[PDB]
Amino acid sequence: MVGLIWAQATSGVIGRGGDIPWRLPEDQAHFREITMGHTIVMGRRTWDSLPAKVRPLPGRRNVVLSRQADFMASGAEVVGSLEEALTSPETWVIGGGQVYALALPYATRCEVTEVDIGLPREAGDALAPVLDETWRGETGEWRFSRSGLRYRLYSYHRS
Amino acid sequence: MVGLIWAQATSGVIGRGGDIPWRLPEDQAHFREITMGHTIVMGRRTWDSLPAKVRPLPGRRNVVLSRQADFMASGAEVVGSLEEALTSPETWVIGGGQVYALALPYATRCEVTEVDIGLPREAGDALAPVLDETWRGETGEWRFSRSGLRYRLYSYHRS
Amino acid sequence: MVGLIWAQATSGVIGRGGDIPWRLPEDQAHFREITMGHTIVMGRRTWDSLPAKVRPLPGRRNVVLSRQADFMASGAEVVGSLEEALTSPETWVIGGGQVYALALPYATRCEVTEVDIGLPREAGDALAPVLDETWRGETGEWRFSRSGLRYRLYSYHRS
Amino acid sequence: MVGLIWAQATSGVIGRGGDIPWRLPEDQAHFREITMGHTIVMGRRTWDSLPAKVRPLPGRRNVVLSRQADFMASGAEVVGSLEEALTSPETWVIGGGQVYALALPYATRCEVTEVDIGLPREAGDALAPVLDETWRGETGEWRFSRSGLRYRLYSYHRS
Ligand SMILES: NC(=O)C1=CN([C@@H]2O[C@H](COP(=O)(O)OP(=O)(O)OC[C@H]3O[C@@H](n4cnc5c(N)ncnc54)[C@H](OP(=O)(O)O)[C@@H]3O)[C@@H](O)[C@H]2O)C=CC1
Ligand SMILES: NC(=O)C1=CN([C@@H]2O[C@H](COP(=O)(O)OP(=O)(O)OC[C@H]3O[C@@H](n4cnc5c(N)ncnc54)[C@H](OP(=O)(O)O)[C@@H]3O)[C@@H](O)[C@H]2O)C=CC1
Ligand SMILES: NC(=O)C1=CN([C@@H]2O[C@H](COP(=O)(O)OP(=O)(O)OC[C@H]3O[C@@H](n4cnc5c(N)ncnc54)[C@H](OP(=O)(O)O)[C@@H]3O)[C@@H](O)[C@H]2O)C=CC1
Ligand SMILES: NC(=O)C1=CN([C@@H]2O[C@H](COP(=O)(O)OP(=O)(O)OC[C@H]3O[C@@H](n4cnc5c(N)ncnc54)[C@H](OP(=O)(O)O)[C@@H]3O)[C@@H](O)[C@H]2O)C=CC1
Ligand SMILES: CCc1nc(N)nc(N)c1C#CCc1cc(-c2ccc(C(=O)O)cc2)ccc1OC
Ligand SMILES: CCc1nc(N)nc(N)c1C#CCc1cc(-c2ccc(C(=O)O)cc2)ccc1OC
Ligand SMILES: CCc1nc(N)nc(N)c1C#CCc1cc(-c2ccc(C(=O)O)cc2)ccc1OC
Ligand SMILES: CCc1nc(N)nc(N)c1C#CCc1cc(-c2ccc(C(=O)O)cc2)ccc1OC
Repeated sequence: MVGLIWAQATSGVIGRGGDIPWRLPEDQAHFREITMGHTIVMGRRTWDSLPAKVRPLPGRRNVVLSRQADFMASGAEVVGSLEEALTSPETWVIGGGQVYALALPYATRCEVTEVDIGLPREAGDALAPVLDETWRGETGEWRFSRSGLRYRLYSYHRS
Repeated sequence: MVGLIWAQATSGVIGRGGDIPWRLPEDQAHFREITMGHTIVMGRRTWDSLPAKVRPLPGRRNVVLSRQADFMASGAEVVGSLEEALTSPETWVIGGGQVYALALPYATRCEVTEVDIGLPREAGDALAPVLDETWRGETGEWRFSRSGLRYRLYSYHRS
Repeated sequence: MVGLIWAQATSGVIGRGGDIPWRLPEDQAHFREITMGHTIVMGRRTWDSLPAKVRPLPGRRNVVLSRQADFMASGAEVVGSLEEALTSPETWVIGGGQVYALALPYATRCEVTEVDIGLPREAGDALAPVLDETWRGETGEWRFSRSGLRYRLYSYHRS
Repeated sequence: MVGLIWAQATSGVIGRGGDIPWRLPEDQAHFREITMGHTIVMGRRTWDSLPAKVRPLPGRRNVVLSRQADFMASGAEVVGSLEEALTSPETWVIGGGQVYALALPYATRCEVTEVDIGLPREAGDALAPVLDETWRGETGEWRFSRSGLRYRLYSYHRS
């Protein structure tokens, strides 16, 4: 099973200037609970954007995709291709517009957080993958972040 | 398949003052059995620690990590990076607190010997890596050494 | 008795870019009629959106909800929690999509103005709370303002 | 009208370790049909034990009892006393041994699901209230669950 997990603004924006352009502790919680105890796969830019304190992410097998000869990622496994990255029976892809796009054909689950903020796409943004009719989903109830953000969870699957 | 194999006191101590701080022939025999005929990888200080009589370890392809590029290890292969070292399909990492920690993300097997002795950690000790919940393990029965060391075997795996 | 009072487009939009996206003096008169001489509760953003001319709103006890421990609201009562805000026996919760959603469980009345204008929801809009079957309603007759927009009043109650 | 609704093993056990110690979808459907569109009242521990996706329970006015003035229950009404909680003309008390025991004197209906499983009481279990002879009752016919659980419904009343 390969799953994708991401958080997006309604626009589809997931990253900008090497960071996630909102703060949502509830989503961090959600992400940790899905991914804990499992192999996680991320592109190297996502690895760079991890806060130093949680790089590598604790309690997970961190796998970092890089097309660069000897990229160094202390505490993670660096691999050079998707075939090498996607071999664990429960794999969560967490990381990168580029790596979402490339790994999606291998995926049978998506766990999506939608954040209800106005955030129009800009050139160079990292974007969420667009899901087609092969997928079926369930939509969760809208909620308010205990800070103020409105957000909701989606769970998609295909067989 | 990259595997780790080590022997630790209950405390996690695997090395002190450049040597293993206990005597256990049965563990030596277990180590020999697992590693014979395979590629073994060790850090440079583990190489220095090998008794001269078995440096390099016979019947194994000895691979030594150093970032001293011109380092000389007669009878072994010296490499300067982890990716250079971990390319044999059955690889056993045998050697070093540091190299265990750095190689662990690449590993899907751990073969552990626990030695039931009181040996509290001291600053500068080499330590065994701590395994998180990505692993499943089987615990062997306690037994006594050729003399009276109580010891156990563990086998850990993840996929 | 806690009540909510709001005006929405048919779409459910009540605010955009910090302002109410329509002009309707008849609604303003309805609002003052209902709230005059009572305690009103609003979120900080709604307080900020009040025209300076009527901030605080005259003839009502203005209560403002803020998570900012030090927030200043001259002429209003700043409180840090919902419990502290909803203590008056007749309380009218006035704007704020956030504060509407959070106060709704405490409420037994809703006084709603619906504005018949095409105004599709956009990301980050403030939205009216959606009312479930715990509520009973009464619908008022459609009418035109001297403006040019159709509106009508709803009155909702539960015990 | 205050009613109690609960599901119990034959032994009286309704909760253990923060959860209901069985799965019975048919009971969930039964609970939903009785409580939908009404006020529901629950102790704080029952609130915590709700699956996050149905917290608060949809289509019902959720009321949570806590001896904490501070306590926060997003999407629910937190109250500090029984008198504050039981003021709706149709109230269903849904939760927890201690709120069952405390609210029972206010109640004139009980809707009970009995689950035919061997589940002896353990210290600290949450238990169903004991019904004395003030009540009259009707017993439903035994049914097998779609999973294979044997359960039946009881309806109790007093005036
Ligand atoms: N909101 C969310 O849920 C998340 C948001 N983000 C945001 O996403 C942004 C980063 O996404 P992005 O910029 O697209 O970069 P990625 O994080 O996707 O990593 C991209 C890099 O991974 C390497 N890579 C990708 N695919 C392969 C492959 N198939 N084989 C080998 N190497 C590969 C590439 O190397 P080369 O360039 O050599 O091809 C590329 O440089 C950041 O802003 C981050 O904060 C990150 C994670 C989740
Ligand atoms: N009980 C057991 O099962 C075992 C115990 N031991 C004990 O462990 C101790 C050795 O532990 P340690 O001191 O950690 O020995 P090491 O694993 O540290 O050998 C370390 C060497 O590997 C090279 N190296 C340094 N940084 C990196 C890097 N970032 N990536 C790759 N290679 C690198 C360097 O060689 P250079 O310095 O030349 O650059 C470094 O000094 C000894 O006391 C030994 O007896 C050893 C094996 C098993
Ligand atoms: N059409 C209508 O009927 C009305 C429409 N509106 C529109 O609504 C929009 C603003 O609504 P919205 O954006 O939802 O923000 P709100 O007006 O609901 O106020 C939100 C703020 O309330 C504060 N707060 C403190 N504690 C709490 C708490 N426990 N629960 C909730 N809020 C708390 C925070 O302020 P801090 O950040 O200081 O902590 C938070 O940012 C504006 O566009 C306004 O014009 C406004 C009024 C009526
Ligand atoms: N099988 C079934 O039908 C059901 C089973 N359950 C199970 O029941 C168990 C929980 O029941 P229980 O442990 O008895 O806890 P409760 O759910 O009864 O809630 C107890 C809490 O309610 C608050 N409370 C109780 N009495 C008062 C009062 N008089 N005034 C103010 N606050 C009050 C306190 O909250 P604070 O501590 O914040 O002061 C107290 O800790 C769980 O295992 C749950 O899964 C729950 C519902 C139905
Ligand atoms: C929490 C963000 C997130 N949400 C969802 N739904 N899917 C994702 N794939 C990511 C992601 C990511 C990368 C990332 C992780 C984290 C992070 C920090 C701590 C923990 C944890 O303690 O478990 C997890 C993720 C922080 C920042 C960050 O990018 C800047
Ligand atoms: C036997 C020690 C050991 N046990 C386990 N379970 N895992 C390990 N990785 C090592 C190790 C090591 C390094 C080392 C090997 C040996 C050794 C000696 C003989 C043989 C052999 O005959 O095969 C193998 C290793 C001796 C000393 C020594 O450190 C000082
Ligand atoms: C009159 C708008 C309104 N209608 C209903 N039915 N329910 C509400 N809760 C609000 C409201 C509100 C907050 C608010 C009041 C006003 C307002 C402004 C001016 C005057 C006045 O000058 O008379 C009165 C109210 C303006 C903006 C505004 O949010 C942006
Ligand atoms: C179905 C459980 C139940 N049965 C009966 N006969 N009486 C009760 N009071 C409760 C209860 C309760 C709390 C609770 C509700 C639910 C639940 C989930 C969904 C729905 C729904 O969709 O309506 C309702 C209750 C799930 C778990 C749970 O405790 C762990």
